[PDB]
Amino acid sequence: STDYDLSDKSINPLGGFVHYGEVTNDFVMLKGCVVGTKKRVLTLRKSLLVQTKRRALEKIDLKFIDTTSKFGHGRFQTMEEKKAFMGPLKKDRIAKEEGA
Amino acid sequence: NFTVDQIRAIMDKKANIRNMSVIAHVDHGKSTLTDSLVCKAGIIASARAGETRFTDTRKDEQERCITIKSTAISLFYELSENDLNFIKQSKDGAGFLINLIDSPGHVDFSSEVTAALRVTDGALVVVDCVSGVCVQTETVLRQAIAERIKPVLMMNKMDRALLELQLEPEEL
Amino acid sequence: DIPGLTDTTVPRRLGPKRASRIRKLFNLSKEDDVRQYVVRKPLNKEGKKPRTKAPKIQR
Amino acid sequence: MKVELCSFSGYKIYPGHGRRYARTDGKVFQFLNAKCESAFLSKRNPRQINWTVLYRRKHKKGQTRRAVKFQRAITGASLADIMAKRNQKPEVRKAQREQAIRAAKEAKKAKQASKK
Amino acid sequence: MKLNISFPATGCQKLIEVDDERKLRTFYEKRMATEVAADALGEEWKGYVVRISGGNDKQG
Amino acid sequence: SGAKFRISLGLPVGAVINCADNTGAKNLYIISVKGIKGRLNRLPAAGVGDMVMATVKKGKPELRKKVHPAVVIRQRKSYRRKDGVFLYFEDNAGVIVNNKGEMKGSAITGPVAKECADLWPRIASNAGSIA
RNA sequence: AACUGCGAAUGGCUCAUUAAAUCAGUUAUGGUUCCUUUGGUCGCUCGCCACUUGGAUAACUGUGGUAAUUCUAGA
RNA sequence: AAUCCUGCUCAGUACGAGAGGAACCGCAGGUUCAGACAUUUGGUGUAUGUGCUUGGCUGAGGAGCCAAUGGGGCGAAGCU
Ligand SMILES: [Mg+2]
Ligand SMILES: [Mg+2]
Ligand SMILES: [Mg+2]
Ligand SMILES: [Mg+2]
Ligand SMILES: [Mg+2]
Ligand SMILES: [Mg+2]
Ligand SMILES: [Mg+2]
Ligand SMILES: [Mg+2]
Ligand SMILES: [Mg+2]
Repeated sequence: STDYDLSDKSINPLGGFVHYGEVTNDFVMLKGCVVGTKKRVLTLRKSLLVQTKRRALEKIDLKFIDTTSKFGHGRFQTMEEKKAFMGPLKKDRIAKEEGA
Repeated sequence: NFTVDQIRAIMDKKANIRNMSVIAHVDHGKSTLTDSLVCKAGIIASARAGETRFTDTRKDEQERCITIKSTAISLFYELSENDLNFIKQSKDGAGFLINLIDSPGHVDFSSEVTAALRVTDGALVVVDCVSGVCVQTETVLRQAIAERIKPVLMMNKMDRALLELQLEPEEL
Repeated sequence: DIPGLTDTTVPRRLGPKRASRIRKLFNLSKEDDVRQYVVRKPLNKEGKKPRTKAPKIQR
Repeated sequence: MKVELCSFSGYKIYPGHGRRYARTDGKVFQFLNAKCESAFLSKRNPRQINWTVLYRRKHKKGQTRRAVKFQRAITGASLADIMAKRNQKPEVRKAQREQAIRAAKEAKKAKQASKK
Repeated sequence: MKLNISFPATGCQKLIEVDDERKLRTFYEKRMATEVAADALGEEWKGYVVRISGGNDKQG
Repeated sequence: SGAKFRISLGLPVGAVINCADNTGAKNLYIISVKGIKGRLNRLPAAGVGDMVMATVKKGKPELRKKVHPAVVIRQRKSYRRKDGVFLYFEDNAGVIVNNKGEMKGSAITGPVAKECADLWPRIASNAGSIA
């Protein structure tokens, strides 16, 4: 949830991280791509340089974080968004019919 | 900013016209000074801040920022009575008409300097206080005094002396 | 009630001009002083004499 | 959180998703994915494609005026006076028409007298 | 955003300028000739139901 | 000021792109790209907003057997617009300009990519629309 | 000022097109239409307002949008 | 194992009669190269995943199959 999204969602995509699982504990977001496959252990280290350029000293304020399904070309951020868009389905209808 | 009627009304006067031209060395502020005067005085001239005014009437003049062809402008303005008291010449009313002819300051356009000088009867010499008396200001002065013109001086770019040069008041 | 809007009702610009229109607007039954019952508009201006005139009833 | 686009197929397009195609005639379209884009380039109408927003709406899938009798004033009149006049007593009303009847009678008397 | 408001029974229709899209979402994504309540325009506007009659573009 | 960011190139040497001006040229045969320092065997390529050297193959005979500077205004290869928008056009297009950058024609048919328009203000002014 | 009725399909300009096409004479429309003008015809048909019906709509009062048009919206 | 260039500012400034016309700090980016990565865009695609479809074959339907991957559309993961 960013300071502008205000949406109840976790960092996990719709359908769980592919080949990893559900991310529950703390996490660190990093710009760009890092080495290794999924669920590969990485050693984060404090930098040995003195960071003085503008890119290093720049603040980062997110406005939106994408959480569509990475298991294909997902097009819905949250379950609630997807259920609101499609509406009632066949599986939902028969399950409601039986359960009453 | 008045109509052509009062233009003729003060044009018939001969004791308050002042034919003059501005003469200086290349890049001494002649265009800048004329533009500010067109802003302040002017028979119909307003105070537009769009860089160079009608004194550069060419597309290449505005592209290169070199004044090439001389342009004539006319200024109308009034002065208070206590201001008129200093004018010991033939004085007729508070209105005054100036026929300014902006002369290009390059050595090759010295002929255009002559054409302006024949028409005018006075000269406003513009001297950069940073660069002192230059070669072209020396030549155009020689030209005007040979043609019997009254020159009156104005040192320009005094801000340059006080900021870029950081001169103290004594040496200034 | 908002000020200026839900208050100081402006009267309708003109009164009815058709005979049945004034008859229904006043619930007249059958020829009840219909000639004088039209509204007589007074116009008033300062540099003249204020006067009043009634419209041309039709139908 | 840029502007939320929509594809031709009606779906929302979030930033960083899909592709946008600009035509020579100055028209710009957005496509959610290559399935939508190829369908557009092959010029298939979205109203014959089941899973599209336009088709659902067209096939109805997933699916009073006001009369007022305001009574106001009339300029040059009085608000209370007009309601009182339009609600006048029937005895006053019949008295008004009978005195109009005799008024026409005496005008007939004046008309005969003037004709004489 | 300017918003002309007109009362048929009283007239003297006025212009209300508003600078809050959050309170303007009551009319956003609606259609004209539909009746919606302007109670989100302040509690002074509570109990007030209006209908969209017209409107002008940014270009007029 | 702010320099233009990289875009996918798509138009190497030998690309024949439409000529969207009104100079009478029908197409531009790209022969080189300005500012390309190159590499062994690598074709110099150009995206939108790039100044190229081109010869018109179809068009008025007074322009045909000559080399002109040109600017690519539309490209068909899709490129990222630094905020995730992958834009591409229906066709490759370019106009004929001079070294200064003034456009030799007087009108442009079709849109102009925002990257080309912002680099070349005179091309932007003659552009009918910006995509 | 505005609705309504009529005019704006006349006149003026020019000769680009066009070679049985235009056009000139002749002739038919018993193979057609026709505001306007005139003359016929306008109680010829048996059928709870007629002492005369309804909703409006202008111009108009007021709120404006637009940089702009002989643009119009809202009540 | 990094490399080079361009744009802006300095600045139409210093210098120069003029024409012309820089530099250091700073900012924004690109070229060539290196090391990675697949969120996004593209490519592949025998998941022989799901439709479409030719010829034939299972009496017909349904469901399928064979034609050295029948052809073609869209395509998850993965690789790129
Ligand atoms: Mg994926
Ligand atoms: Mg009448
Ligand atoms: Mg080779
Ligand atoms: Mg007619
Ligand atoms: Mg078959
Ligand atoms: Mg079958
Ligand atoms: Mg077999
Ligand atoms: Mg075989
Ligand atoms: Mg494919």
